Amino acid sequence: KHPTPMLDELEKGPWPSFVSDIKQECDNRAKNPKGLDYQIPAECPDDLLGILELSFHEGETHWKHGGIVGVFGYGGGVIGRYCDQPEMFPGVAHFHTVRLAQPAAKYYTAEYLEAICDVWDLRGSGLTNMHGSTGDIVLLGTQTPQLEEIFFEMTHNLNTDLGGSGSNLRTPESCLGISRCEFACYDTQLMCYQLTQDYQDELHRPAFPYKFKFKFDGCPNGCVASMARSDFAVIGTWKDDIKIDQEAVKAYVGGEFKPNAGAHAGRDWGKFDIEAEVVGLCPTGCMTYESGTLSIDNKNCTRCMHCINTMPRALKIGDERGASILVGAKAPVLDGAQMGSLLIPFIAAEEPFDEVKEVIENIWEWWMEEGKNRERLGETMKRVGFQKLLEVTGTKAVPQHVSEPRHNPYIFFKEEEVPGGWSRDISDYRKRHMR
Amino acid sequence: KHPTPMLDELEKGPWPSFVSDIKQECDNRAKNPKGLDYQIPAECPDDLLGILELSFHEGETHWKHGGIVGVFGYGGGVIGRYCDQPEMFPGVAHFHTVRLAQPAAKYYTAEYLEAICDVWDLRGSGLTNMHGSTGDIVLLGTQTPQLEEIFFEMTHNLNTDLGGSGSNLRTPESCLGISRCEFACYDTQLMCYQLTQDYQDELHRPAFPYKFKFKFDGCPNGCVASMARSDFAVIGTWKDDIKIDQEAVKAYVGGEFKPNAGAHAGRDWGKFDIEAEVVGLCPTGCMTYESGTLSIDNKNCTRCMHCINTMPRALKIGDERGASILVGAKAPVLDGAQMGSLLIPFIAAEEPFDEVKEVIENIWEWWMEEGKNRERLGETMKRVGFQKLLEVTGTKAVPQHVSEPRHNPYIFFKEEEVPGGWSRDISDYRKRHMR
Amino acid sequence: AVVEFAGSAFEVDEDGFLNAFDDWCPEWVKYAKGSEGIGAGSADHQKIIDFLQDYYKANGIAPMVRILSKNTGFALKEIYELFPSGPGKGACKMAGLPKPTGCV
Amino acid sequence: AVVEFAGSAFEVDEDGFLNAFDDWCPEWVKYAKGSEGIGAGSADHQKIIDFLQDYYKANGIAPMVRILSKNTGFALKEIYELFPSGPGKGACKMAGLPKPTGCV
Amino acid sequence: AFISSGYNPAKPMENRITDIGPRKFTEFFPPVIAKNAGNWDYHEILEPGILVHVAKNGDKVFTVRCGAARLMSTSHIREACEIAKKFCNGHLRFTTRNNIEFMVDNEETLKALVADLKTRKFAAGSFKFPIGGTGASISNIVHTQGWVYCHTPATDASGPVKAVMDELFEEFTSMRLPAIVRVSLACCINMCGAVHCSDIGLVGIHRKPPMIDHENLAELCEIPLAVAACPTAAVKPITAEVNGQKVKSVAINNDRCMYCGNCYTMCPALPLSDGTGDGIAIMVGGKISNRIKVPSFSKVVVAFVPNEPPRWPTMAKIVKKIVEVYAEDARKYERIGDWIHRIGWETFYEKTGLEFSHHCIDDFRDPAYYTWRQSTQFKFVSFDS
Amino acid sequence: AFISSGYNPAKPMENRITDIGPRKFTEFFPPVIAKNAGNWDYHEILEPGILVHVAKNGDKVFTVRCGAARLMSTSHIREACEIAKKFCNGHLRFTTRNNIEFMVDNEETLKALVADLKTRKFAAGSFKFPIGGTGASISNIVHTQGWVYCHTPATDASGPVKAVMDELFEEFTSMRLPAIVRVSLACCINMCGAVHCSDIGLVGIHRKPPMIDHENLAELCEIPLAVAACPTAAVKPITAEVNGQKVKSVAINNDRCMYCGNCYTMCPALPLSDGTGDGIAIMVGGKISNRIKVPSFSKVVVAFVPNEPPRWPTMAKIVKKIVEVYAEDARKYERIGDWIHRIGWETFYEKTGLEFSHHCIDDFRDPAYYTWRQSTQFKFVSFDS
Ligand code: SRM
Ligand code: SRM
Ligand code: SF4
Ligand code: SF4
Ligand code: SF4
Ligand code: SF4
Ligand code: SF4
Ligand code: SF4
Ligand code: SF4
Ligand code: SF4
Ligand SMILES: O=S([O-])[O-]
Ligand SMILES: O=S([O-])[O-]
Repeated sequence: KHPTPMLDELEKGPWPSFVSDIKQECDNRAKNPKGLDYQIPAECPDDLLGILELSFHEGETHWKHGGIVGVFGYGGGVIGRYCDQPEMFPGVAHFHTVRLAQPAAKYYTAEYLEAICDVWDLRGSGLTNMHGSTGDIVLLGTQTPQLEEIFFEMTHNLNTDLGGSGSNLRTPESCLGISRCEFACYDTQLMCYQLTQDYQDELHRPAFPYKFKFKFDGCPNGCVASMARSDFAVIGTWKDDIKIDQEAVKAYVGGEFKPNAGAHAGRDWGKFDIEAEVVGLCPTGCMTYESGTLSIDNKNCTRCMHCINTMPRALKIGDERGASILVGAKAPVLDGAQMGSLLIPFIAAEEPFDEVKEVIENIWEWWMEEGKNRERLGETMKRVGFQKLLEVTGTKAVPQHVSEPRHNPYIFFKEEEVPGGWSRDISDYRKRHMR
Repeated sequence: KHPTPMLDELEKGPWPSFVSDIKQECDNRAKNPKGLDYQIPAECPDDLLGILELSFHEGETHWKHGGIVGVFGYGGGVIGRYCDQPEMFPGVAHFHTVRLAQPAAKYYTAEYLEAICDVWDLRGSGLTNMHGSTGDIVLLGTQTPQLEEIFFEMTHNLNTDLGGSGSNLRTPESCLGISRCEFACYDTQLMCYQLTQDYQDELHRPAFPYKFKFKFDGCPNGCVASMARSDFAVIGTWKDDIKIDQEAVKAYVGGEFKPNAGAHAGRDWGKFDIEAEVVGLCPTGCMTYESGTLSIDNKNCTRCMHCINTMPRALKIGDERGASILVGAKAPVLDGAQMGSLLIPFIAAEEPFDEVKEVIENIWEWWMEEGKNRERLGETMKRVGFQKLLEVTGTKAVPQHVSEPRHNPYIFFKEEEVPGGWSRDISDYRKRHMR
Repeated sequence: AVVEFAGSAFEVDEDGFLNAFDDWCPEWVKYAKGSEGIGAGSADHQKIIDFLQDYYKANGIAPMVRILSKNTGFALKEIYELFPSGPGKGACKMAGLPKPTGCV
Repeated sequence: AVVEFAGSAFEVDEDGFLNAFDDWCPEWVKYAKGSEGIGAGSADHQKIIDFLQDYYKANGIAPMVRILSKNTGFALKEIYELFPSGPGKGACKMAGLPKPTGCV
Repeated sequence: AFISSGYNPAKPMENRITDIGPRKFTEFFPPVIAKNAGNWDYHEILEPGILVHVAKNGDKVFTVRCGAARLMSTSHIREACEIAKKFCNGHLRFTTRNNIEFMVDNEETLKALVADLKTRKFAAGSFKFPIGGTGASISNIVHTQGWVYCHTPATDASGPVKAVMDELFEEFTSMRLPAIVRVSLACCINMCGAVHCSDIGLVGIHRKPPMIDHENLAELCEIPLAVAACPTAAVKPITAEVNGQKVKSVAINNDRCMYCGNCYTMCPALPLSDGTGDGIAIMVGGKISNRIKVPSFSKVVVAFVPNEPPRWPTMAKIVKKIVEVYAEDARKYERIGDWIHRIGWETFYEKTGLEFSHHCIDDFRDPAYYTWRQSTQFKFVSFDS
Repeated sequence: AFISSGYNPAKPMENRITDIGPRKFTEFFPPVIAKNAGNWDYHEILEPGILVHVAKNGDKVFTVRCGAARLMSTSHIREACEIAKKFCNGHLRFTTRNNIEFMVDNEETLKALVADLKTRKFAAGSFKFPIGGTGASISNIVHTQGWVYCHTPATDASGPVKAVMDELFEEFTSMRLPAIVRVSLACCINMCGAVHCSDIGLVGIHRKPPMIDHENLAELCEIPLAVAACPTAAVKPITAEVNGQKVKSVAINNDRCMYCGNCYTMCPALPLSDGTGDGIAIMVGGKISNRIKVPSFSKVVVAFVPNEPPRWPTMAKIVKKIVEVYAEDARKYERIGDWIHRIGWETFYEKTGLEFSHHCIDDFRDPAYYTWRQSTQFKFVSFDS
């Protein structure tokens, strides 16, 4: 409750206002057109505005620390939360979030989303997040008793499971991949879906030293940002040559086809200049444009995607496709932010994905036993060493594994690699080298 | 003379052989043309080769650990060393090295060097290093009782001091500077000399947590490698415009003047392409060549020296000269190698160099008290922080102080900068936020 | 709130965890049984409870799931068959340990 | 080698430092005296030696120069006046501490 | 009444279905997508917020991208569903930046859909489905919970996002930038989401050490977890007193504390939020794509700006200034990070007029050294005057 | 046999001169240099090893740069002097890379000096004063004591250096590289000199943990220093019992030891040198100048090659191979590091034929992460086959 001068300011402006939206739901629940027997207070969203408005005045959150709730059989999936002013805002005394498993790349039908809304209107606040940063559909705010009821309905009537939370595998997500992109090197959605199903047990029951995330990108552009927001990133690529259609190249040069598919049409950058916008920007300088012909020295191409991104009608990805595996990405806490480090330069990416799955399971076998409490894979890599990760995955060290070799000489060697081993008697040495 | 099969192999080849030279000295002392009464075994050099030969065979050094010798009044300058097979090689049983202070940029006169040789031939091995890596004239091999004698001759007769060794200021060194270079932005040799004389007490007597070195470069090209091999590096530069002689520029474009003063002459690189070899290589792309006219957007020039290095006859350093101070360089141990980090972008560098001395003394005052035992300045910087260094030198933080800003959010603030300070009552917090 | 059961009193939070480990008593386990989907307490149940209690007293923290399974010899599957809510919300709660914290 | 002085025997190395700190005794100081440019031992010399010995016994290392000066109240200049060879080669040697190490 | 789903609290394990995961994406595909998946030839951006993909067989699918507040009601969701049923045969999707996309198979329906979307606004005025976010623009802001749901925030999320998108709205509905500019916000240093890899990142930070509730700490906290949670080893175990009695607690060395709040995440007895102390740190220069230059982390350029609900003007203004200067000075295809790497940091600050403070210089462990400048290469700027 | 200087060991402090420092350089200046110092107009490289500087007034000074073994006898020094008295009025100097430069003021004297220098050789055959080291060439090698004088080396200095300069001799007497190539060597990881900032660096390394002389250690060593000397905390204090005697000592966890030898530097009772274990690590890509690109550290590309006295064939061949491939494939003005940065590491390895091993992947503390590859950008090479 209930007057909200500060929040009202956020109803001004062009961008869709979350306040105006929350107020619409408050009005809908107060009117109750469908005569629903709300299983939590109809005024739930109203109290959420009110406590939010108070936070705006005090500049301080009003949610108590933590909360541990859930459904039988799972060790995660619900983020419990209790407001710190129960008497002032009874509508949000309990305000739990339920994370629901979403379809890969978030394709939906109205019938399905409406079905979900029907369950949530009856048993929840009527508020959601579409979607949480990891990918889950987020049902924002309900009471403890409704958790099992919501779960029962989702599984029995909507054939939908909960997502993940805690020290386990989290909900995997992918870019839209081959569903609507000509750059996709593999079926990201399919890999995402199959693996999510294959590792349900790891996702619902915390068995890991800490959280673990999967993300699948169809190419280096990183539309789901797997390299920055997942412990195990699978990013598609090709091994053969980029495909060049000279007729299409001439159409770009002539102005018929617009660079970057028209992504820079809101400004006059002048006529397309293939030399300055493509050949001259290639990071490896492996492209050539002569006598009106465009060529690529594929051997020296790092497949960064720039030329393809800029002339998508003329330059296509190769036909010998697969993916790269990069691991260890994580936010700063504790030892510093990390992005995925290249582990497997090229691996098969076709269903049933046995190749990728073997790498995943080998990493888990090691990490589940060696990782310290609350230690992300990336931090275990830092502590134990990249070389250890290569061993455990049976991966041969290659130059591609470094952005630069080490510049410190503190090199460890295996005893068996050193003639004579490490057992030495000081007395013998001292017969050559007196004290 | 010992048999030296393996060392003999090193008398072969075109490069001046240290073996052939040492052998010549053995012969000289054997004949003793001058009739000296050698204060150490005439066969000293003969034994060094003998023991060096043994080391070649066995693959291991034959010097005992350490040694602590010196002259009264000083806490360093002499590196003690004892062979570990004194019965086999009596002539290097004691094999101490005396570090002798050298003139800036190592300019000498025959009379001077010959005088030094007269003393050494008598009281040492006849063997030297010209020069140690820090800079010192290195007198390689003598016995303990000779030290005081040497030191007395050096001071009373040759008006020359010992160099430094240990947990103190070491011998400073400079590039040849204005003596023989048109790129020199300040008198490096003078600063080197003046500061060596000023700080003598700090050089001869260990007062520091560890070793400390000064190196002075006339410009960024780094001929004494100050930014790599000194804790406090002074590197020259200018703050006004690069001086451009258009006609000389034309002499380059035409072929009359050779690029880089002829440094690449031994190979056919094509004719000079001012665009390809200068304008297009400028790190900041601030150069332009239009209509046979070279120009430089100096505001965006980082003074890397490339254009000047390439067209020395047409492009000159500015007239408003000074230097940059970079600090912290050191080799790996313990915590990893460091190159000097920019501290003072631009500072005056005219005799008697007070501004620079001010910075030196402020750093020492801090480091001397805060540095841990055997902790180099660079490591103190990593442990305590760059911001502390700024504070103690009265230096305002500027963007120039970083190559990039931080990407972690673990930001420290000073209590006084935070309204309300850090003293809080949890009792009052609980008033707003129920447990 | 304060749970009143079998003549005993147990201060708890909104999620039913004991506010003080020292207030634990055998009746606490008998109270929380149904809420944790447990109808009958077996020796295997006590074995887990006993380990959590010893580990907590000795180390000051709840044991990692890996350690819990390795010592008791119960795999995670068995652990859930015993405590439907899991080692945290279920076993730890029943053992009197404090509520689990962190990102879930 | 082994030094024989005032009926005592001190094992030493090529630089004149005692092989074993426990073999130190007052005769050692009287022996080392001249080698280290000291004609007569003063109350100040002994105060330095005393400090060095207590510090070594307590910390297992020789004190940094800044600690030696700050504690005894003797500036580096005074410390050299007392021990011409310096705190290391002179004072530590006379105090029976082991030979300094590292680069130089 | 109690309206049961069928669940039995007396026999919870009865009838329980588990491990079924999400529904398969294929069940929700538009027919044009299902039929042509994997056979796409090329695409074209027709206008801001409107794309077209053409299959090898000539089939086309048009996509209209609409901005969305992420935090939304079932009523809003239902409206999106009403639109999808009217023009898209009941299909829609959401993007990885939380925008909504409607897809149709022909140009006549596309025109109708677009005209429809434009008419939908909230009573108070804001567009319900603004079209845009394609090409070189600013497409929504990845954000977090803020004061709407989390206990560890240092700032809000939804509020600042609305404030910033309002001022950058013209950039969402047009494609005039040198390259895409990704803006992200996180309410605390846990940095959920995308802050650490965005062109412009906003992170809530604290400036005061946590308060220690000694009377309940030992009861509510796993001490060792709190100790090991500190990146700067500022927490240690100590004996404290409660009512004249001895108890186990912790001690915080304020000089080693940089107020990250990780100890509070692990221990409810160490709260630290503070109305006047909390604020936002502004970062720039990050990216995750591998186009031309490799991915990069965003760097802190403004250590602290105060929280100023409901529109955070100080913060909003700085974000706007950075975008304006960048859009004006950067070259085509240059991401903010690329641009700065070209002009240099001292020039970045000179052009934006932003105040550089010592707080931006890294001081965290050994890697900090690498962030300093080991070169004589620098440009003279007002900073040096 | 004893010949005094006048020093009185009975009155050591009498007549002691201290703190006079070095003689001033100006004392030693050839006339033309003293007169025109600071007034130089330009310079020109006339041939390999021969330069001329022209003052603004027109005066000229010609310089002839000659190679030297650094380790030399007074007879050699003498010989340099003689030459200077004959052609340079008794003046001469030494470079930062330990070459000898001779200077004259006219071309006629210049030609006479050069002709003479070319005739000086040792009885064995090597040139005493080879001319060169200027321009884009391989000048002298910066190096250390090795087995000639140090107690902590893992390899020799003078021997290797000779062996390498013989093989690269043609590169010293000509100017045919894309840019200068600095070669430096250090006999142990303390890295005295320049190995960590050279185009090609050679570093002596150990492969075996040190031996512990438990019996005498406490006696010989300050235990806390040995413990603190370890970068990997492999050393710990212990109470040992040797021959039934209780003594303080240290224990080394061979699993944490990477044979740096720092503990030995601090404690004579932890010797680690080994004939078959010791060898050389090869590094490339460093530079100190700020020309175009910023300075950089050399990187380990070959973790281990064996010591093979007296000419270290294996190591020498690798050095020559690197120089050969670089000279052929690098563009004008490209230092080895610049070239590698352009072609990439996998290509460097493909082109040189060098074996890449996991030993080259950094694993030392937090900063090691930054050396791994955080990008999808890579080229397919023989390695991935
Ligand atoms: C809901 C969500 C933010 C959002 O509004 O989108 C979120 C919310 C929280 N995250 Fe997260 N994280 C969310 C995406 C992320 C991401 C991004 C991603 O997954 O794509 C990251 C960065 C990637 C990574 O894993 O590092 C992320 C890194 C963190 C961290 C830092 C972990 C680290 O190793 O550095 C924490 C703190 C921790 O784990 O101790 C954390 C902690 C938290 C907690 C659980 C805080 C707590 O102690 O309870 C937050 C709960 C807020 C609430 O009240 O609901 N969250 N978090 C996202 C998950 C919802 C989903 O089911 O779809
Ligand atoms: C003689 C010389 C090598 C040479 O052949 O040229 C040398 C010789 C030694 N150096 Fe040095 N260093 C020499 C230049 C350097 C340089 C380069 C420079 O100064 O330009 C460096 C790198 C820059 C720096 O200061 O880091 C250097 C960094 C070291 C280190 C590593 C220090 C660090 O912080 O990482 C050590 C080991 C230590 O201090 O613990 C060391 C240790 C040593 C010792 C004292 C080893 C020891 O424990 O006794 C060596 C004595 C060998 C001997 O028997 O004479 N030396 N040392 C050079 C000095 C002579 C002269 O007075 O002019
Ligand atoms: S990651 Fe590549 S395949 Fe996936 S939607 Fe983005 S540009 Fe297409
Ligand atoms: S994909 Fe990137 S590396 Fe390969 S040719 Fe195109 S622009 Fe150059
Ligand atoms: S550092 Fe600069 S001024 Fe000194 S000799 Fe080298 S070029 Fe000349
Ligand atoms: S010195 Fe370097 S930064 Fe300045 S103009 Fe010449 S090439 Fe460009
Ligand atoms: S960023 Fe910090 S405060 Fe915001 S949702 Fe993630 S954990 Fe909570
Ligand atoms: S706030 Fe962060 S820095 Fe301060 S004590 Fe807690 S965990 Fe350590
Ligand atoms: S590099 Fe190591 S082995 Fe060689 S001189 Fe310096 S300290 Fe002695
Ligand atoms: S050799 Fe180096 S890594 Fe091994 S114990 Fe000694 S100091 Fe530590
Ligand atoms: O929920 S966060 O931990 O990914
Ligand atoms: O000799 S070293 O300490 O420079």
